[PDB]
Amino acid sequence: GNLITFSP
Amino acid sequence: GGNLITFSPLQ
Amino acid sequence: LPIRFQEHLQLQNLGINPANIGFSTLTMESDKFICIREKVGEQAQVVIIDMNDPSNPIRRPISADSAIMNPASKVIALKAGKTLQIFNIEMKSKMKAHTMTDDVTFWKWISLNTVALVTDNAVYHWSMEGESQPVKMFDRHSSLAGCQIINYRTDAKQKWLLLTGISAQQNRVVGAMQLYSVDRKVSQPIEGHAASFAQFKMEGNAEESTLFCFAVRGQAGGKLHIIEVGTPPTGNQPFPKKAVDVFFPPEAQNDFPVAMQISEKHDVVFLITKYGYIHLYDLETGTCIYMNRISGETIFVTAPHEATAGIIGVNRKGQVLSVCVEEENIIPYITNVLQNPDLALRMAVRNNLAGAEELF
Ligand SMILES: [Cl-]
Ligand code: NA
Repeated sequence: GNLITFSP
Repeated sequence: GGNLITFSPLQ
Repeated sequence: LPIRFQEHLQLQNLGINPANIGFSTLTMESDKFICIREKVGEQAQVVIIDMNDPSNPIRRPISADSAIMNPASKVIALKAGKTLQIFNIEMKSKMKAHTMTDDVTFWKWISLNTVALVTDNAVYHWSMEGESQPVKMFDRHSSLAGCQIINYRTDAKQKWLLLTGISAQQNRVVGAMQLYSVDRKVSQPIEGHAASFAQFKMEGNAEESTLFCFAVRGQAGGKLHIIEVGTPPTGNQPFPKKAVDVFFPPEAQNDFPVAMQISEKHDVVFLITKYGYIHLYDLETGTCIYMNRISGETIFVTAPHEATAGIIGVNRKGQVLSVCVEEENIIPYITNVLQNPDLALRMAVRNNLAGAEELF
């Protein structure tokens, strides 16, 4: 999604 | 009614 | 200890059948009440435990598949498939009723006036205000299809909505979350087990940041994320995103996070795992403060512990237990046990506690 980025 | 709970009478 | 641990109640002492002490039959929407559904024949009852008067529970006959007390008032929400009813227990009166088009698979109070409804396809908010009916908030993401729904929660402003489900895959429990932005009208699927929102004011910011905190175990380790959601208020520094390990000992191979609550007073994350470990994390830095097994049995339901700004929960054995920061001990523990004077000083200034000054 476009909402948050984080370490998979 | 068709109530999902019943209560004791008030007296 | 940096925590105070308190057993409040053993529900079996009140004559509660331990078979009904589990996720589907016992609810604790706030620290004020516990409701337990018990069914022997076709004669279902609800046991209503007033946590300020635990020796005198109310037992009433029911025909509901689910019972959740309002967080603030002795007002019970009962459902049977599509049928929702709300009763004021003290007035013995039905105050609201609504029939949904679809089976409500999960529901929870998200405030003192709003119930969240989850169907197979959508999430609704149902306000108790006047002739308000359920309003659809979003469509469910295909990534949660076939999940058991275990949680729904929001930020303070109800602008950020989070639906959580789990499923069994390869003998592990995989968490699936849907984060929905109300303003952007967009969803993001996330592999996550337990989560909470929090309001956090950073040093030098005029306004609070809205934080999203989630914990997950993947195939090869656990992680905790603390992320600012939405555009930071004008003139606010953004919250630098935090990502930290969630430790599972080698002996806890099937363990995973099952509960999170965040202290508004102490800015600490409480994480509880299935095997019954509690973890304390600093909301600001994500630093792991404390870890310990507090329960041999799964704590399957939790709520804010209002009086201590802590976490209160029920385990499958019927133990009602609470954890909060021990304000007398936390700064000495971080200094002397963690050897982290930096974290000690930062946390001492945040809550105006003594003992963070480096003596030499
Ligand atoms: Cl009412
Ligand atoms: Na869970």
